[PDB]
Amino acid sequence: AEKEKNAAEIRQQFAMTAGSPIIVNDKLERYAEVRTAFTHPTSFFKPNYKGEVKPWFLSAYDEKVRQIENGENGPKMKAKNVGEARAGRALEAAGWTLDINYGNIYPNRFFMLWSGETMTNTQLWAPVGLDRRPPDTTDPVELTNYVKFAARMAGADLVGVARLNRNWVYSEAVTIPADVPYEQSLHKEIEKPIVFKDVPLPIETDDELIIPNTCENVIVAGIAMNREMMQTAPNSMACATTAFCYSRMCMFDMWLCQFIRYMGYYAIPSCNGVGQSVAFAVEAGLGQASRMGACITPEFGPNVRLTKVFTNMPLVPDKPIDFGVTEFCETCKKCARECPSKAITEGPRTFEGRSIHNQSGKLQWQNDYNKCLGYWPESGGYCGVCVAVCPFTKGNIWIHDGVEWLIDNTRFNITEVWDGKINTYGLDADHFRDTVSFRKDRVK
Amino acid sequence: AEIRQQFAMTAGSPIIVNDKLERYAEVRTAFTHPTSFFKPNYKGEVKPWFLSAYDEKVRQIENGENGPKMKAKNVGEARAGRALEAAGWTLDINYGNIYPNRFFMLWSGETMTNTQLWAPVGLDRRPPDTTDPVELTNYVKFAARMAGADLVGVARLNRNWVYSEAVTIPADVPYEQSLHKEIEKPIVFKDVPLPIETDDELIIPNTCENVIVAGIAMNREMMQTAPNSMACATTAFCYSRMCMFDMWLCQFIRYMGYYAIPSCNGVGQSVAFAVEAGLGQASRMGACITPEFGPNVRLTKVFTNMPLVPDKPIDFGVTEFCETCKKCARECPSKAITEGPRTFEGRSIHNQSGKLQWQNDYNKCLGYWPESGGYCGVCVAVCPFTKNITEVWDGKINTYGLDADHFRDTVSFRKDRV
Ligand code: SF4
Ligand code: SF4
Ligand code: SF4
Ligand code: SF4
Repeated sequence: AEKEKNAAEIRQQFAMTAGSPIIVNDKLERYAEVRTAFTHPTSFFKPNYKGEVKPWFLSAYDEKVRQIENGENGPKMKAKNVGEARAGRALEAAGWTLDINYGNIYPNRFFMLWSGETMTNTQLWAPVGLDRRPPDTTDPVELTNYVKFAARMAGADLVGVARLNRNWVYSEAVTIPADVPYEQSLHKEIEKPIVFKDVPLPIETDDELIIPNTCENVIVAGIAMNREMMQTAPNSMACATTAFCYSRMCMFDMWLCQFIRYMGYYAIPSCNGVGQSVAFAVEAGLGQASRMGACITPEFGPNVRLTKVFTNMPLVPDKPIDFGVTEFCETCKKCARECPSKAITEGPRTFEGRSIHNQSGKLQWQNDYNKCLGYWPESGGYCGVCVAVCPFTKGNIWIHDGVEWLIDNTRFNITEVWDGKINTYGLDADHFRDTVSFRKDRVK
Repeated sequence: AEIRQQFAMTAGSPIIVNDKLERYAEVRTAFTHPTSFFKPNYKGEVKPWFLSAYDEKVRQIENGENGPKMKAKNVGEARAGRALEAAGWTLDINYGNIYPNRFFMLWSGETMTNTQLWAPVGLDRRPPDTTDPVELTNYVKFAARMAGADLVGVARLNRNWVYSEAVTIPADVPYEQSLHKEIEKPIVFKDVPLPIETDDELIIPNTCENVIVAGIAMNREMMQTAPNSMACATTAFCYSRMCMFDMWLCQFIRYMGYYAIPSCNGVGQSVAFAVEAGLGQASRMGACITPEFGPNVRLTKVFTNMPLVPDKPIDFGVTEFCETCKKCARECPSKAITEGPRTFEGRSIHNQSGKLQWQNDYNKCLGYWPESGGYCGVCVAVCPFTKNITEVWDGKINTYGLDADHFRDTVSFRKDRV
């Protein structure tokens, strides 16, 4: 008979010995965040469908408006009617409610404050003194259990811990000056170094973002997207599950930072800022890096968002996992064949970046992310076709052969989504048991 | 979904009222009224109730307790429970988000960062492309589930349950002075295009036909520790879930071409709205009891002119079960819950007279909160419909505290949305 799926058993089967899995050489240096395709001047501007060059997201807005007017849910994808096209973009737009400028990247601004002191919740609770009282627990084992429990309350579907590898922290952040209001933020972005110094608490000066040398650990969360909606990529409902999960990421960061602070430690939130989430996720054991560039997890494949919190709280690092992703990506190449911009390489991994958007000096599949971003104005969304077609995004990829777990090699419209299955936060009760957690799962 | 169809009743508010019913001023609640707001701490110092409760939390942590006369495993465990409680409230203002059109509860989306970022698309300025209440009901309920509701229902807006006057603050008062500068402000209905606040009035349009009610499920293991700290923590986390639900859903409704008023614990009486929208039935303890969660579920609501199909009220025997049960009343640590029958006359200023209900003494309830250092919840914990702290911390958990053993019960297809 079919063995009842056991996600915890799967993770124990593929656990590695300690050690960062990312292979590097001497040319590796920390990466300036301005180099990402979203921010770099070489890629930030894209033509709209009339050929006008604009910031990428404004050209993409022009295409969303055109599609609604034409009763479309995506590029050359007719909707049931104009009302349905409108509803998908209303859902997408609303999903972003708790996110600043598509990613919350500015450190120590808006939702991403590096201290809790000014938050309305901290002020309300100040008479209890939780953020001022020294820690009552310093045992990393108990702290790992407490913080992971808090993380699940805070909306993480996956959580892991790693020692902080500074190679993946941006050398300089993209941010705005402290006196600039929101309405001018996109006009006034600047660079600001992220440095490590012998200081007691995370602190920002006029010149630097200063992370203390005691900032030992990073906690990485996986926030699961909805499979039915992502499978509509590159159309509007894939944009909506993306958007809602960015607001879930924000809530997670603030909730968890506040818990850590109220435990007597400091905590730095980040969402899409501060450093490279995929690298942290691999080092924390959530999954393995893939050909498309994303972290593939056993539970969700790549159909999961990442965020992370940095802290001096003593914790037990998790072990990395190797469930064969590298070898499957070597022979699969489905994302590369289906990518509408041919951004994903069909070749082998190298240490040499394809362009300024890649960090050289680490062995990885080198993709052209300017080509990726170029398809977003064309399609009026955030694509996601690579995630949608990845075999690991399918549910029930795992089978048991009587001895051990293995991957099933055989695996290698929008009206119906609106009328079909949904549940709280887009989670799927057919698979939600996979992320149940007991103390045995949280700390060893 | 089969159970809910089996117990659907014919249309009509199931709350029985008489000719004495008047709308209720929010300042009368035990949290805000001057006769109940102040309570002594354990040293005998009279303070605002929540500050006296803070003193008890501090005392408990120092003494290694998770609750009144409940020893923790150690001081570290005691500290962790209160840290989790305090963190849970991150997205909530002054225990409930009650001030309308302040902080997270804005009545227009125009000034929000998300609306400003999306302004070039014009979704909030474009007339609706859908006016069909059937299609709108399916769209908005799908959105409500994305926004974190475990249950969602629609009712026509009964103004009897809208507060006659809200508790709020002046618009330009900063957060740090909010608690000391609370004021009362009328909520009125007028022929105006959009919800609007003047110096004198909170104005809801006469076109505000409907209320969308969400149920936000709490964690059963944690609530079972009532009145101790982990019950407080699931309470707190769900208040922040409520706030995010209201903002997400209001934005979706605005981007569909309609207006939307968030509320959380403000604007009107959630239990009455939830009963009229079919989420559950009112109970002896005073809560809406649902089939899926019993009373172990939080409520929020959004008011809108979006055309919608109202849901049917449900009757699965709660009234007859409460008539003979009395378990919450016997376990209540403050004897706040009556063992008598339902009447139309409130016991004190804190109750709204003129509706048939079990009349409870809610100042007695609030008095227990500084003594126990929490938000109690024993009545919810012991209710048959709802079915140590080290074991909770070491035990089962899942995303947002939801339980995969029961999560299938809230799956939704179009069939059950409209
Ligand atoms: S589609 Fe295939 S090659 Fe691409 S990430 Fe998924 S498994 Fe790897
Ligand atoms: S998001 Fe789309 S364009 Fe970008 S890499 Fe994936 S498939 Fe290609
Ligand atoms: S404990 Fe008994 S009387 Fe009280 S609300 Fe629950 S069922 Fe009704
Ligand atoms: S919360 Fe506690 S004190 Fe209040 S009515 Fe319920 S059992 Fe009684």
